[PDB]
Amino acid sequence: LNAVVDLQDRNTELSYQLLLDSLGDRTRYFSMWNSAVDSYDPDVRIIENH
Amino acid sequence: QAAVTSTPRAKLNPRNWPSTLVYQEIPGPTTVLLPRDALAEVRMTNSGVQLAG
Repeated sequence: LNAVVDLQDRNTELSYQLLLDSLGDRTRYFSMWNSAVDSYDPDVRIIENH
Repeated sequence: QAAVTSTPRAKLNPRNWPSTLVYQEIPGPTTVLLPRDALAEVRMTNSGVQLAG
């Protein structure tokens, strides 16, 4: 009797992404879990043309 | 031996034996432990609880 009742609307991927941020730093890379956070260059989205 | 064991009959090799004289296998009563609660799972399911396992 399977005990994993998973719904069609919950999001167990986004939840885990959010959970790690509140559990740690999400800045330093961890190779094992392949947890390099997806990010962009701060000064290439908001290009500051000095 | 025959007196001691054989069933007294009026006819050697009867064509059919009465229920009384035939060895009957009588097992003990079989007890079953019902796993679920009939009413409880109805109350929980109607609530919104989603049972499993």
